[PDB]
Amino acid sequence: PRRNTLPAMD
Amino acid sequence: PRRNTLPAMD
Amino acid sequence: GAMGSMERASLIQKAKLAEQAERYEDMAAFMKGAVEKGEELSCEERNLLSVAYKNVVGGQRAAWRVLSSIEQKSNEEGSEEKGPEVREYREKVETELQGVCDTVLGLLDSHLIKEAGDAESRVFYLKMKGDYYRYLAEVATGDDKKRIIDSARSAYQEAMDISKKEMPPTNPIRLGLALNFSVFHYEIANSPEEAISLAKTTFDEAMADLHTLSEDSYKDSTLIMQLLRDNLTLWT
Amino acid sequence: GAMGSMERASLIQKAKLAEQAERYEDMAAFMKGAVEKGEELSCEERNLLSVAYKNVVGGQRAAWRVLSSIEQKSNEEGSEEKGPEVREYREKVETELQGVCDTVLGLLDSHLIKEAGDAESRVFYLKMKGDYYRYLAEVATGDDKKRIIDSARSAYQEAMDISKKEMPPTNPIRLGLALNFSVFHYEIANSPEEAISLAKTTFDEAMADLHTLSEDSYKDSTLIMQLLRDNLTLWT
Ligand SMILES: [Mg+2]
Ligand SMILES: [Mg+2]
Ligand SMILES: [Mg+2]
Ligand SMILES: [Mg+2]
Repeated sequence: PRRNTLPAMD
Repeated sequence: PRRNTLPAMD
Repeated sequence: GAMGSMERASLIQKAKLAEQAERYEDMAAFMKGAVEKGEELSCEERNLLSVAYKNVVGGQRAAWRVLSSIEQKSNEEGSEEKGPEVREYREKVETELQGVCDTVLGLLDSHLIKEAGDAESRVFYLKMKGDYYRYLAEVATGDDKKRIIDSARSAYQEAMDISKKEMPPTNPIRLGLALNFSVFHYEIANSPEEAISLAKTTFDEAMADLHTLSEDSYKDSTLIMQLLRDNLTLWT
Repeated sequence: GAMGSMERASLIQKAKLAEQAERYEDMAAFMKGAVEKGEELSCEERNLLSVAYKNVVGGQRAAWRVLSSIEQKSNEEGSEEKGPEVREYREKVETELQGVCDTVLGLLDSHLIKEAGDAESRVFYLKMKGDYYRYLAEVATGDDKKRIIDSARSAYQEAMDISKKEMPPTNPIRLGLALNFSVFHYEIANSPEEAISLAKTTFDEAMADLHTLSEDSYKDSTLIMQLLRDNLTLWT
């Protein structure tokens, strides 16, 4: 489960 | 919910 | 051809890498390059070709349906005029889709089908021919729509005739061909009764042949039988 | 530019159609065409640009990671030699990725950033500059890797300085910038303590400002705060 960056893919 | 044909998309 | 300088084996290797990377446009270009080497395709290579182009055209068809739906709402009464952009962009996606279908049909015609002598390869390629004429038919609106539809029908019919004579009723290629030809009847040929009849006869004849199969063949055939049953449930 | 003959408004209209169709390569080409008209972008147009290229580069990055992983297994001891194909195809995907990053950075440099005077636009574009240098850094292995990393850092740092001075701590652009700069520290700059410190300070300062917000602004800010918290949970 990957860490979050923004924006995210569709 | 669409009817099925083959092959199906990933 | 941009793949003319790459080894056939390397093209197949990279097709498999592209599949794992979900790079289906690359996968299709690699497999086109492999076909253009001129040698016949093995069973696994045929399926790489089919998976690659099905994913490419699947994205295009999904996009075309979204854009077509927007275009149709705009042509309702009370809809605000918004200019030519929706039609233009739908046409752009449609043209690209038609180009992919033409590319696949060109590979089948030069020269996959004429060299395919075994039932498994000939039925596979004729099913593909029916499928990609069917996707052309989904977007066809002009004077050659009837001819496009009849090209799909003719390809499917020859594939059906060979598969009935040369393959057991549980053969996964025979089953997928019948599934797709049934959908052709239902939503292209305006023949829902034929679609239902074909799906039900195909299912019943496969059921009666399952007892001849290994565990792994049983799993392969019953998976597709469930798709036939799902379509029948949707249509009845 | 292939979009030079299309109206700016039509390019934006078709970008929105492409988004609905999940045609993100088209979306990005349309938005590149809109940027090259030379006028500044509105808030909604900036977000169209970002969404389009993020989806394009996201497919490439996912593919590169799959191919990189396969390449690394092949260089383990006991791994069977399979030729240059994995490296070649990884390099092909990498080059295409780098080209997309270079395209975005070129748009920011000619001339989006130099015309961006408001905090919301300048911070947005500098965040984008940091992001696309960061994606270049993810695949960089050579003599300019340190310079690529410092370009990302410098862009993020100027965006942070402006956002701290000119935006409330709950501003969604400020929050997303801090989220991404925190990830930059964690996995590009080898600075996990800085990454954790930034995420926690950003979260805490946003929490203390939520009371000033409308219901809709509260929903926008708390969504991103949850991403910060999720990263902190992963890292601690
Ligand atoms: Mg070549
Ligand atoms: Mg009836
Ligand atoms: Mg033009
Ligand atoms: Mg510590």
